[PDB]
Amino acid sequence: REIVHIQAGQCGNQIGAKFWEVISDEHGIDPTGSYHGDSDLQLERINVYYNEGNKYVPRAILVDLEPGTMDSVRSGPFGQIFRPDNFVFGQSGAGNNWAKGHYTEGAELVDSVLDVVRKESESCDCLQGFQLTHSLGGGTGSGMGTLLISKIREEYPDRIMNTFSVMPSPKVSDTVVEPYNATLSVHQLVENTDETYCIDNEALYDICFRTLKLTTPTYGDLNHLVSATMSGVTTCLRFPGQLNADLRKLAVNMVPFPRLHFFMPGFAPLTQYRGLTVPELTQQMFDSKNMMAACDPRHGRYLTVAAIFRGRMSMKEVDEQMLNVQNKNSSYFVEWIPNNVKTAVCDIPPRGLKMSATFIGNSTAIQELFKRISEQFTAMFRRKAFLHWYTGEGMDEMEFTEAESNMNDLVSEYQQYQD
Amino acid sequence: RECISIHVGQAGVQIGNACWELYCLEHGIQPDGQMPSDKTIGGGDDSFNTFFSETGAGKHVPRAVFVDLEPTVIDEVRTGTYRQLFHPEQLITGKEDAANNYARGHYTIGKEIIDLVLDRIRKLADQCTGLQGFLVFHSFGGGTGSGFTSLLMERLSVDYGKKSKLEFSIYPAPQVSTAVVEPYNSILTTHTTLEHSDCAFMVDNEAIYDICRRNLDIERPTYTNLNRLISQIVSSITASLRFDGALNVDLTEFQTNLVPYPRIHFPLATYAPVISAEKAYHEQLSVAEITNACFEPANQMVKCDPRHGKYMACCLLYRGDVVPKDVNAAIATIKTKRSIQFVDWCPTGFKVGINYQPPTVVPGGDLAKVQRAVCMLSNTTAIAEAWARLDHKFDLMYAKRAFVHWYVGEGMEEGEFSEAREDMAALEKDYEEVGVD
Amino acid sequence: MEVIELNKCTSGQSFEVILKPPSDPSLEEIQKKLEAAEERRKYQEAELLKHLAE
Amino acid sequence: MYTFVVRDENSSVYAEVSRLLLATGQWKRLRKDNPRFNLMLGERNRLPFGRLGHEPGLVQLVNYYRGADKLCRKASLVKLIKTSPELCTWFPESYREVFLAYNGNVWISELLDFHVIQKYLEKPLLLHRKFDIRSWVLVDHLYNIYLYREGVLRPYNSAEMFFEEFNQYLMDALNTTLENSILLQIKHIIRSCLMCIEPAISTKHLHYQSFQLFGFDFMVDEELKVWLIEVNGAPACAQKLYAELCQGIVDVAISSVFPLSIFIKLLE
Ligand SMILES: COc1cc([C@@H]2c3cc4c(cc3[C@@H](Nc3ccc5[nH]ncc5c3)[C@H]3COC(=O)[C@H]23)OCO4)cc(OC)c1OC
Ligand SMILES: Nc1nc2c(ncn2[C@@H]2O[C@H](COP(=O)(O)OP(=O)(O)OP(=O)(O)O)[C@@H](O)[C@H]2O)c(=O)[nH]1
Ligand SMILES: Nc1ncnc2c1ncn2[C@@H]1O[C@H](COP(=O)(O)OP(=O)(O)CP(=O)(O)O)[C@@H](O)[C@H]1O
Ligand SMILES: Nc1nc2c(ncn2[C@@H]2O[C@H](COP(=O)(O)OP(=O)(O)O)[C@@H](O)[C@H]2O)c(=O)[nH]1
Ligand SMILES: [Ca+2]
Ligand SMILES: [Mg+2]
Ligand SMILES: [Mg+2]
Ligand code: NA
Repeated sequence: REIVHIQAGQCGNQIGAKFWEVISDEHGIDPTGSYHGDSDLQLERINVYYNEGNKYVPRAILVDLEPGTMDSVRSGPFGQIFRPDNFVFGQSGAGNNWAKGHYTEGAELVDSVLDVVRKESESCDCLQGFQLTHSLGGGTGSGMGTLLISKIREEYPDRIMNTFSVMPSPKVSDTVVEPYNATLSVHQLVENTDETYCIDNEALYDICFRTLKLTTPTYGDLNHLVSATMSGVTTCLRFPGQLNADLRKLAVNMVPFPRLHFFMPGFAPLTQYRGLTVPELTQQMFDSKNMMAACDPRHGRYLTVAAIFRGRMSMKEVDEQMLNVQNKNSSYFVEWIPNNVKTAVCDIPPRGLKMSATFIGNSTAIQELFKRISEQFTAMFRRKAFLHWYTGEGMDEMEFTEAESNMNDLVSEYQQYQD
Repeated sequence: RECISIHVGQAGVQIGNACWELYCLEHGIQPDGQMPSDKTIGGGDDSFNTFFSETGAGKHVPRAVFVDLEPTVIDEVRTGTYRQLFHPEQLITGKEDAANNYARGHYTIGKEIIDLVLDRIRKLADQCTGLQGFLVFHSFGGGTGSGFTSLLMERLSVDYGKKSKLEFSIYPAPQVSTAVVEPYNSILTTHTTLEHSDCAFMVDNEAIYDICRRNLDIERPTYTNLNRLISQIVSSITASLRFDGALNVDLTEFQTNLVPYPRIHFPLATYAPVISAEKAYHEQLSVAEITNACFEPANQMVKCDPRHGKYMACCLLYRGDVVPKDVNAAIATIKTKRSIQFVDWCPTGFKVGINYQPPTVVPGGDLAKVQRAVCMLSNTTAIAEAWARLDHKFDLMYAKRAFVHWYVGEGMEEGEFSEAREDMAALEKDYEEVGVD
Repeated sequence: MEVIELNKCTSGQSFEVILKPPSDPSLEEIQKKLEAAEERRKYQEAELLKHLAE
Repeated sequence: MYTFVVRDENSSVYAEVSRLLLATGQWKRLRKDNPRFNLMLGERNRLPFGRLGHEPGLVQLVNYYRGADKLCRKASLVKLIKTSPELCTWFPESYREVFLAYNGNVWISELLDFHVIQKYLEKPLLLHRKFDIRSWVLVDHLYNIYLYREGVLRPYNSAEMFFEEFNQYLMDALNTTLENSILLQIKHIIRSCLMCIEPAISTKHLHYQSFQLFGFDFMVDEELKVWLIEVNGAPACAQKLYAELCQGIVDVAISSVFPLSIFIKLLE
């Protein structure tokens, strides 16, 4: 059950690169690909994200319309570990236009990328599906990313499709036209992804600014929370244990209805030598200020929830905490889905933490995020502002209208069940 | 006469490995399969030959097949101590599991592997001179356990027709790991196998789990604990087939003695005494004591209150130092101080089998060896309580049609949910008619 | 309580105490259902591939 | 903190009890269908017990004893007296054809044309004033019998009074205390019924625990002998006695299981 990782665009390539670094450390793989871990656990499911001179190579394909981002990764610490042939980029760049990526200047490279993917999928003994990282509000990963997803779905319609999509935010914005690109991407994902982890570039900032007390968070700061969250969700897949989660089972248990495949990640300790108590981890995990999506769970209701606790800790005390939360917060849990919350414990703790907790929740509150994006789109789209940059590529206002609508429907759906 | 056991899903396999281990310890067969006690090298018609076969080398091989849609579990058997014991063909693994989906294991993945498993079963049947039936062990929640099992039930009902088949299903427990869609899977597989199953013993992980916390003082029972306790219970039931006895000596005797009506083929099990091996000295419970413990819900494998249900049949199976007089005395005492009521169409009686051989506990297990034990198999309407619960759950999800799509996507149709749910609803009415006055 | 059907053997004994007296589907049909799904499934997959082509 | 779910809105007594639970600052009301309730004011009819006591890491308690309808229902009560060996002079005879075997002969032909046939108490103790002795008895999860101290006594022709006042009349008019004249037989009657049905309804080892308040009707004759009329599974309470009894119910039953005497300990 190999997972073909795929990272596109600047943001996608930056966060994906750290994700590899982090999970390589945890799995005791150094930049050269050799292994030096002290426990076999590390090598027991390493094939989920690595392929083996007894060296593990990440099963990752890097994609970009400009060399710069991919060249930095190559120069990065683990730049060696990434397979050179898996590097796949062009020179045109996407000028931050979904169009330029999903239509004009991506249709070229997309084929090249599908070839590497095909090669990775062939070697895979049992292809679990595909993992993708991108920023819904840019050009290559917003637009070209959703294009590759569609292509991928046609070739591999029996595989799980999961995306770590980085929702753009005014607090951390690059261009006025970022809402437009997000709305188009959102609708692509609604239809061609089974699982999407919404990482709001807003929240991350907040967390950093407020909690972590960082006046001028840089993109690295946000990326650091992102890599941690990533390792979290991916733990059960990487490391063996009682619950050997897989993409399909993950979708089967957390997705009551297809369109509703957007999840609010949460992590604690938000970074330290004082290991938190199992009660502490459990209260922070569900803490809004510890969720990477900028939505209040109290404003909606948890369809489904899944927790993981890495590190040595009392399994019983863990179960007790979870039970308490559910019982004290019964109103925030859908009644129609019995037992909608489940927890799992991994012995290997995150890097540099004695113990942590990762939260994955399909809350109706997630609609807040899409409402924000929809309002922005509406603001500009009501006056057709900046639309010429897309109409120049051959797009049509109607297509903007459609995507706008769909994202509103999705918002409605989350509310329906909320009430 | 021989019993081919079939293990489907993780549970089945797991529990299986356990049952077969206990069987090899009871029957003094070494892990190599070489049984020193056995003097019929590669032959004989002894009682234990019902579940084992003697090779020309003198090794004995269980007459069962371990099969799962994923391999990692059955690979453990292949790499386990009893690895030699089991023949590779007996071990049938696949590439991908049903990912917790009845429809996925029954239709999508069921068809691909159904014939291969039927072939293996058939190779076993051919080696058997007179197959008594098949013992299927599985779990309601998992999608291999439910989907693929129910498909194998229909096939075995067709290919082996007459031969009898006893179930050993694992009712879903929220405390224990469980998928959210497990109530769906449970109803579906129930409905499909309801006519393919001669007698179904359910084991609620919720009950087994608390029993391990309570008697064995285990804070977080692992599957291993739970499976060991279950194996002790299976061994008590399978012991009439594996040893010489007049009670339940063939699979038919279980249905004849315990199942009055085909739909009500689910008998509640209760076992005593469960003692912690960590305790150095344990009070030796009497025949009357163990006998009475059988009438306590804590010692039931499926929580439910028999006081509010009529009995259709009851059988007590003692293992250890137990005499008929003790049993009669305990029965009498308990009857006077117990709220035991049998249906009118049934006589108030208890078929008692006693095996002089004492209970067998695995070395280093958390179960302390006892000098006597009893396991009571009684068909009470109270078991229908466990149906209700599951049913309720289903409903709550099915009203929103939550998680249905997945199944529908596997080719299944939304109507089948209603069919299976009606059938459970009938089965719940039947229980209430037989018992509720 | 009346004990009856008392059988003694080297392995064990059994008896019966009574406190009180009392007052299919054809393989084709199986397979036909399985194949039906197949089709239904296929239909869906086709629809998806056709939406992809559009 | 504690959670409770009120499923019996018509229950006045338990309505007050749930309000007190709210007042404690340690008890909060949940959705009637919310599974994660520590306590349940189940409905008087068709209360679901098969789903109780199966919620992981949750202690569940219910304001009714499963199987207690036998003592409560008038028809089951008579059967219970007659079938039960333990259960009987204090209970007025009640009724097939044996009723005719009629052969004082009042009961409570035309009647048969129009249930149970219990001989009417032709000679009733009159203060000529007929009164009904209402006693409230609560049974916790230990099946300890407790008898609310306060009681209510609810012209005659052959053809609400407090215990204290009634006792005063007994002493002034009959030279006797309510306790020795009537209240001793009440206790014996109560214990007899409850302890008879105790094995059948005991929740000691059951996965859910139970408790329930009962109202017993007693009729005293000219000889000051108490007579059981009916047992009420969901008895109301005197308006004045409501606060004390409900508060007591909360402290003895809700609080013993879920820790945050106006009663007589018949059993303990
Ligand atoms: C938090 O921990 C995780 C849980 C899951 C989901 C999941 C999601 C849920 C849920 C239960 C389950 C659980 N489902 C399951 C599967 C097989 C079973 N067999 N027997 C019981 C049983 C139960 C996981 C075991 O495999 C999965 O992928 C599943 O409840 C509502 O949301 C995936 C993970 O990866 C990202 C994960 O890591 C973080
Ligand atoms: N008692 C016991 N219960 C088990 C065991 N393994 C799994 N379970 C139960 O199994 C249910 C899930 O079914 P599985 O056996 O895991 O599923 P499966 O048959 O492998 O089918 P898949 O879904 O494809 O993996 C849960 O409700 C668990 O409670 C076990 O080894 N012992
Ligand atoms: N055999 C008898 N002799 C004399 N009086 C009787 C009697 N049976 C009943 N009564 C009186 O008639 C009334 C009817 O009895 P019962 O208690 O059944 O009333 P009821 O049907 O309203 C139930 P409850 O009074 O508990 O609400 C009682 O209050 C009692 O005082
Ligand atoms: N968290 C995070 N967000 C980023 C990062 N880089 C860019 N972004 C966001 O990505 C959006 C712009 O997309 P970009 O990376 O430039 O996409 P591209 O056209 O494919 O390169 C902006 O909202 C930034 O907020 C990063 O490294 N980390
Ligand atoms: Ca032999
Ligand atoms: Mg950029
Ligand atoms: Mg499995
Ligand atoms: Na070009």
